[PDB]
Amino acid sequence: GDLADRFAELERRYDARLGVYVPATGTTAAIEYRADERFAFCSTFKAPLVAAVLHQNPLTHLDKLITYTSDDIRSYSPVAQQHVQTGMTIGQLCDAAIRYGDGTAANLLLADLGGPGGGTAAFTGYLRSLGDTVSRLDAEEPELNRDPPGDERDTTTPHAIALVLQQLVLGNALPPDKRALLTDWMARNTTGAKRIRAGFPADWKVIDKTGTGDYGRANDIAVVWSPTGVPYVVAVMSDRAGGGYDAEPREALLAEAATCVAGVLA
Repeated sequence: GDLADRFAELERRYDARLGVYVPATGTTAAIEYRADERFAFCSTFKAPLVAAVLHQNPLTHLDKLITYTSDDIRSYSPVAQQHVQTGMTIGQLCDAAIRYGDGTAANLLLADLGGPGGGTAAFTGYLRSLGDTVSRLDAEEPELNRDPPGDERDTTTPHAIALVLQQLVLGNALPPDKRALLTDWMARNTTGAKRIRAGFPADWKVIDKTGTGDYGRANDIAVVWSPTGVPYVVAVMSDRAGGGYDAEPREALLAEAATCVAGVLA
């Protein structure tokens, strides 16, 4: 009752909708708040996207050169903008997608996974293969960040995306080598310093992938480890849709939600 009341007060104070999921462990109950409501992925999908591309190919595929054109840049792409003439390798694209949320990098990874027409379906199908039957990606960048409130397109749920990230980082969806690549890129992003990371004490390890979008959308998905190595998965999702498409996202809402979780888990 206490935690639900705390999350409700966060919603009132930030004029926001908040979703939280933390899976159960052997000694802890699941934490859930709007955990089965749909929220836009925004860039959070880039973490399982990189997993999908790692999964389907040998490590040498990281060195495959991808060519692309200025026409492919229709989203914030601070890395891919600099390399149009030369192309980028798959590994470089993964790094860019995770560490900067480069949009074009994600689009090219989608096309590596499923071809130019089939990538969003292929990505969704990777989630299906991990037993996520809820989430859906229907558009690529930048449109996936812009669907109207209430539209199911390009959404996941805190519950669904937490269980996916759990399998990728704590489970064996990936072999150890590939899993370590994903976790290393996530451990090296910092877009997420002011989100879940800011709610956990410094002696807890945190790896994360953020997402930000229209309608004040701000998300973060993370795996955390206690100072003695005990892991938890934390998905926090939010929007401020009442302010319209240009509503300001509130990173501090996510930090506060994470602080609430950390207090329960400590």
